[PDB]
Amino acid sequence: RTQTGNNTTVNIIISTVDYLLRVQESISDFYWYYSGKDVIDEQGQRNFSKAIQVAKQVFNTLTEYIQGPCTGNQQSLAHSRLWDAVVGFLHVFAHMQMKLSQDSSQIELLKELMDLQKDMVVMLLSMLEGNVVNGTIGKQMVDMLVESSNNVEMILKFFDMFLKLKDLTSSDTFKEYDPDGKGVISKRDFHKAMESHKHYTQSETEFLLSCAETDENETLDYEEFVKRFHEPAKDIGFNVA
Amino acid sequence: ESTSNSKNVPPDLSICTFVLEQSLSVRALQEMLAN
Repeated sequence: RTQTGNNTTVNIIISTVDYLLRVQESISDFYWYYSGKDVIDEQGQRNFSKAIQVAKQVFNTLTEYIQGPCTGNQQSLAHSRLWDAVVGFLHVFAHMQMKLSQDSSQIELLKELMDLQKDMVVMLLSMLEGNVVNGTIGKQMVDMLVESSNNVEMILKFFDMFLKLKDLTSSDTFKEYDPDGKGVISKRDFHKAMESHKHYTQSETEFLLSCAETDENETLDYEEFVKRFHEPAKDIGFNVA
Repeated sequence: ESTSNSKNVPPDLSICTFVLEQSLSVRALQEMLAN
């Protein structure tokens, strides 16, 4: 942060924050270029993966700067422009998570994105280290959440709507529709299970049907569906909680 | 409208006041225009 002995001082922490802000803008522009397009090409997936790796490394470096209650670094980040980058990443996550989940070919990209979100939330939790009750850093993060309220709402809905799936499929009410042990439930029986649970509304019903890929027999494997979606939710959503 | 001669000639700022309604990014604005 501050080289005391040297005549001239360079703020490596602020430089790292600036690079994070530039990478966030690049990722947002790439997302906007793929906003209209329904399917992401393989080269675009590779570019997303490389950018996510770079952002993850920068997030880890920033977390390591401020862990071990380094109060000076915490204040530097608080007064820097890290909040704008976090807001941008929140929008990117909230929209990209909805977009990628519908198609079954970007599951690896979805996992990378959710890992990046996990590291961002770990950085925020490290930011909150040492905060007293009614602390200024906590107030600033509440302000950031209010600024990014819509993206936070959509992320929370995503986690809710992919975490209730395990309880739904473990309920016996779901088991009467597929009493046998094959587990390959038809799409229509899936649809009646949706409304028998009564927690899953019509929008949730249609979105999970869209995000569930089925064979020509109109029968989906709930086991592969849940092991694909629920476990990552249980991993990342813990940091948000 | 001249503002440097405020002492001699009063400026008329009622027609000079503007309101900043929306600020959008270039790509978001392009998508909105496409819509």
